Amino acid sequence: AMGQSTSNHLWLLSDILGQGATANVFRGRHKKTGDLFAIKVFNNISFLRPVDVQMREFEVLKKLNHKNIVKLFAIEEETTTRHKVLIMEFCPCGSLYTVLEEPSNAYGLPESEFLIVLRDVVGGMNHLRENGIVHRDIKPGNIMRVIGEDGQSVYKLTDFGAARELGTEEYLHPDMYEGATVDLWSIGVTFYHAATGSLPFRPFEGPRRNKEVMYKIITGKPSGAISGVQKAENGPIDWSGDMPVSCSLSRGLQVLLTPVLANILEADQEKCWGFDQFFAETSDILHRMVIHVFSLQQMTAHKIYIHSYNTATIFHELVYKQTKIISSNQELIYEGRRLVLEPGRLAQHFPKTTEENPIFVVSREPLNTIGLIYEKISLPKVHPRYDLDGDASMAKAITGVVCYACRIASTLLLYQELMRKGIRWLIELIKDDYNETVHKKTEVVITLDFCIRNIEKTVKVYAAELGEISDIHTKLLRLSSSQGTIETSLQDIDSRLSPGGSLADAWAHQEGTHPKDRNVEKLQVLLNCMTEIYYQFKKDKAERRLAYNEEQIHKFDKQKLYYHATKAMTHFTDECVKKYEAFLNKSEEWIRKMLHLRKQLLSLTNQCFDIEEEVSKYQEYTNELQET
Amino acid sequence: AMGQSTSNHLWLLSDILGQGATANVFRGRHKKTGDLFAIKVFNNISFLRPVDVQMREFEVLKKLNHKNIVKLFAIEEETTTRHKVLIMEFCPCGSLYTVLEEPSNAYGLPESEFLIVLRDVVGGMNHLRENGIVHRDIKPGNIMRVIGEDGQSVYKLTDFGAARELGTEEYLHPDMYEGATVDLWSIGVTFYHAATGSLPFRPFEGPRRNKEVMYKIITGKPSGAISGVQKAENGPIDWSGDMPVSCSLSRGLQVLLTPVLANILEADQEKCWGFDQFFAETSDILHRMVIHVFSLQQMTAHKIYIHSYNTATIFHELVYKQTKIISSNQELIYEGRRLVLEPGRLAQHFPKTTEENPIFVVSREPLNTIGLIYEKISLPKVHPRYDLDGDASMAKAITGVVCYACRIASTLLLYQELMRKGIRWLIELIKDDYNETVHKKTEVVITLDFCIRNIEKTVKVYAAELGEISDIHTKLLRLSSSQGTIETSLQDIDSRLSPGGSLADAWAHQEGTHPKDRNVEKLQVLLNCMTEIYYQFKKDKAERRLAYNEEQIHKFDKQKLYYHATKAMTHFTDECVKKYEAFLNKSEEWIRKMLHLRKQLLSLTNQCFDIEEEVSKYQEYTNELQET
Ligand SMILES: O=C(NCC1=CC1)c1ccc2[nH]c(Nc3cc(CN4CCN(C(=O)CC(F)(F)F)CC4)ccn3)nc2c1
Ligand SMILES: O=C(NCC1=CC1)c1ccc2[nH]c(Nc3cc(CN4CCN(C(=O)CC(F)(F)F)CC4)ccn3)nc2c1
Repeated sequence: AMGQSTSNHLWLLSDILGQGATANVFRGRHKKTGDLFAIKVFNNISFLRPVDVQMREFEVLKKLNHKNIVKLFAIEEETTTRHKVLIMEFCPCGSLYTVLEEPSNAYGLPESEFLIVLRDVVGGMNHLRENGIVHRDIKPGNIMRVIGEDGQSVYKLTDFGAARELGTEEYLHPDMYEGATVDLWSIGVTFYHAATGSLPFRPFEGPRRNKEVMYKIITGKPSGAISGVQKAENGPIDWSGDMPVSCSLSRGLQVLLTPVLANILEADQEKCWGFDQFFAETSDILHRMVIHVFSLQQMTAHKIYIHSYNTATIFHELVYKQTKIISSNQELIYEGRRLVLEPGRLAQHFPKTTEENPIFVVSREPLNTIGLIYEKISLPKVHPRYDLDGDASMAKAITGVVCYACRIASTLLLYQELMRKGIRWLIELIKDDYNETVHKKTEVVITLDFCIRNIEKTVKVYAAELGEISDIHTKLLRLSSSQGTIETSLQDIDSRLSPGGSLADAWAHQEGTHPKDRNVEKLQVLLNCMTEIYYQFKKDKAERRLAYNEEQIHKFDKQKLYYHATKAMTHFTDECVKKYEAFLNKSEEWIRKMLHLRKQLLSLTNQCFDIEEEVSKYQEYTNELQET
Repeated sequence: AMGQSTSNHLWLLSDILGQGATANVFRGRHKKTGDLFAIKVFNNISFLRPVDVQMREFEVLKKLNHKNIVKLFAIEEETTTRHKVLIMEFCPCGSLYTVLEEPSNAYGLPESEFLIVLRDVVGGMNHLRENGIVHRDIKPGNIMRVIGEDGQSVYKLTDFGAARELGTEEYLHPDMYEGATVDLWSIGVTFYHAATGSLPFRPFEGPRRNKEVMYKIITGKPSGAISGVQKAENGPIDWSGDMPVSCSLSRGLQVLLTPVLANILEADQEKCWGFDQFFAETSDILHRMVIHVFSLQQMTAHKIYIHSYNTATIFHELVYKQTKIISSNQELIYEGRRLVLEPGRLAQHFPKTTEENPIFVVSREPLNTIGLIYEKISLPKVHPRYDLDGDASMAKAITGVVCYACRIASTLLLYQELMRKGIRWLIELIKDDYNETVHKKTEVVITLDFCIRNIEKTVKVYAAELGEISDIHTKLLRLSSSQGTIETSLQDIDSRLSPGGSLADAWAHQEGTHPKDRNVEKLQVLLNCMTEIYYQFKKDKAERRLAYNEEQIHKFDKQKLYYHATKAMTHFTDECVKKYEAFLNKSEEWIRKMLHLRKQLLSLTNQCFDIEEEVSKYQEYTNELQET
């Protein structure tokens, strides 16, 4: 139907993307080439119209080019309305706000995707700072996303510099709600929003006429608390200076992210960081590499963030901070074999590690099995009301919960599959410790056999001599007798290491769940049914009203949305969770029996060294008698 | 707009799925529940209308229920036209024909997906045979697909039994073109179509008035050839009794599939199988499990199909058929350690193996490095004609080629990453062979030291005796001297096994490509751009004509379709292929240097056994002298 146009570009008023106060962004094309661009047709531009100041201004933003900033190609004039149009690069993937709309990110972005957001935001914001222009309005809605040539997302900035001639209410600064601190505030609110999937400070009702509580929360700013939420109407505020349990981020990352957000979120410029302090600590986090470590003792996977130039001493220290294992007790296993790490080895030369192929950690000291620690979340109540707005928010909520449960279910299967490997390697690795003890026993056996034979031969060939021989003959029997006790007790350990020897890993190949069950795929099917319904309810909300036929379809599917969710949740707790807790219960059992056998094998091996020094004082005794 | 209806169901004439001769399939809903169903409204049903025969007939097909057969729920009558309507289950995923439309399957379905098709088709066709009804018209267009609760596809049959009151031209039987053999013919044409992505017998022009050549090809039926294609107009026919190189299937599967298709594709019922012979051999293939084996010698991955009750002897034989390695020369490695397999061990108890974590095979005998063998396919010419039909076929073709190149590029990266592991394990596994040779040397050293000491002591304490001692003293030096040669030559092997010792795997961590390069992700980006354009050209073909604006957009994108393809192909050959061939060239080098060191370590170890029997004839000689 009706559609605006320009000398070089044209678009339809239907194709609408963003609706701002001063302008509107449409999907447009170039009349000649046909490439897609973003058209910013300015609305209500008369009482200003500074064709002198804005001329050089937009020419300055024109040549401004960066990978983390939306490029402004040209400033043209509309054909009819003569409105000045900005031609920008079209960002096919929407904004960060669109990503947070996704239920998969209802409880926070994936850790990898979160690192992309943090890096691009800092790089773009730092590029704007070097030019002096201040933003203050940074929000996931004005942070666009594109797909780079390598497939990884790339985030860019755009809606800035409009405060010359003229923050979002949830991203406003306490003193600015009614200095460069106003910048970092919205940034921290944004970063918390990408990690948690929710806003830092939330009243019970929300941002409305009852948002009076909010201003008290923001002005409260207690200590280095990063969030504060009241769970009841006009009730107390639940404060916390740490991340929620539902956060999809790894524990190692939260330790580094918590201080950053705590120092940039407060009204006082006294303790608040500057752009240099912020850029210093943030870029420090980005430069670090990833170390994947699975602690068999606790059945917990860990991601330790270390710089590439650091040594293995700082590595053991950070591992202690997360696993609570003494640096001298941390023992590493990789690809079926143990790996010895020098205290001064750089992180650049570490082996290749992934979350599905990490470095296992075994400890001499007993440690409790913790397992995965996640937030148990149930389904919300589904009201029969036809409210399109309510059915849309209810769709995002109920689907995000199932996304989390499926995310946890995917993590539970990983822990079990990693456990089965870490055990299969350990039993074969401790078996190698048994193979070397046999070698050290044969050294004492060969030493025993020949040394005693010479002294038992010396009596057959060639009061005084008899007294010496007897004392020696007894001593040789003191050790050969204990040599027979160890010889048979090791066959008992070998009987334990043998299949069916009460230490086998057969239990682990039975109790838990396996990728053969396809429990994660089963949950993803129902989750797709719900996700399709969610994006459909968004489409019905945009229309504000539906026809009669569309009205009852919306109600039928809304009833199937509940049935899909319950069917998955039941399959999640009655199959995945229960079979995991049974695999974790029998996991403690085998740990006790393994550490017990490892303590026995230790002593029996050290006893071979205890008798190794005793046979060196006798083989060199009579055989080395002195005479002219 | 206009839309038919029924007592219990209603649908729009816009929502159309399949267009047949006797009926039309629409997307319909149930008036009460709102669940989706397939509506088969019969067109032109007057000169027949057997409400006596079809009544009991459709009631028989009603109760007919199977997992591999489209369920017929009810037979109702249209409101206005009074046409008899069939209510069937809606299959959301289309037909097998729709899957083959996808460029990813232009050269054949994935191996896993192919096994699903074969199993479901046989199960459904066997269920129809047990009821006596014959099909003859089996085609990927009448084989629907659904997604099961576990996420895996499920294929079902439908368009059968319509030959009572009344084969596709490309699926027709030679004698039926102008017995139960007419069945298996279309089945074989279907199975070849799913593996290759193309039809078995193809004239140059195609199925037209020049299809006269086709009938000569079908009636030719030379031997057990499964395909025959002329590459030039009215030219000779290129016959082949094997699968094409572009086939995505594994070599082990082709060996089993080739005889099946060859015996069911011929006009003669003399050599053609029956439904029992077909069901016997097919079900035999489905019952077998998968054994993933990566031969480091040839740098080739293999999938050996074996029944679970078979022994490791049949396993070595099949491995010999693919890798050409003698059963006694096949040596297995798994998870960093070698694994010894008893000749009678069942396949049920084999370790867990995947294509990304297989069982490596090393051989004593030298073998050439073959690498991946794939079909080099270039891009086709893009004509400037506006033909919507031509732009659609050209889109499927050019995108399928890039899908193949990206598939190969994904396989090349796997081979390299598997190679790096298989080498890192081997160097540490042969290092263990060096650790046990040190142990066997210390056994001869301890034997040497004490045995010679007793004879060098016997001369200090206690013509005839001197003659014996001297001959013994020399003999002890004959072995201790060679014991010094081996001792130092092993340190040279240890110098080779040490980092930088000319045998290190540092070259492999440099020459080839890595997942860090994200070369597969780079190709997938451009491949999505092309796939989106392809499905758009399908949409433009369905309209038969486009508006002026849609007309030039179709031409702009058609020009970008070529630029995307060339950009990927250049990045495929100039980055992925070249860096792979360089990794394969230096792969031969390290193989020669590894097998050379393995031959040295062998002899030096056997020499310790050669001197182990020499020191047993001397330590028991003088020390065991006889006297009263
Ligand atoms: O505000 C901006 N600058 C202000 C400044 C001072 C500087 C700005 C600038 C650049 C942008 N690039 C975009 N891309 C975008 C893309 C989508 C996704 N979407 C794209 C294609 N789809 C359609 O077209 C649908 C229809 F209806 F059109 F057919 C479907 C999905 C959604 C929202 N945005 N938004 C931008 C906003
Ligand atoms: O011939 C049959 N029986 C003959 C017999 C004697 C017995 C038969 C029987 C059952 C079937 N189930 C289907 N499903 C189906 C589904 C699609 C995919 N598709 C579905 C939903 N989409 C639309 O609806 C588009 C629109 F336009 F509708 F909005 C979009 C994509 C395409 C084709 N088919 N086909 C069937 C055919």
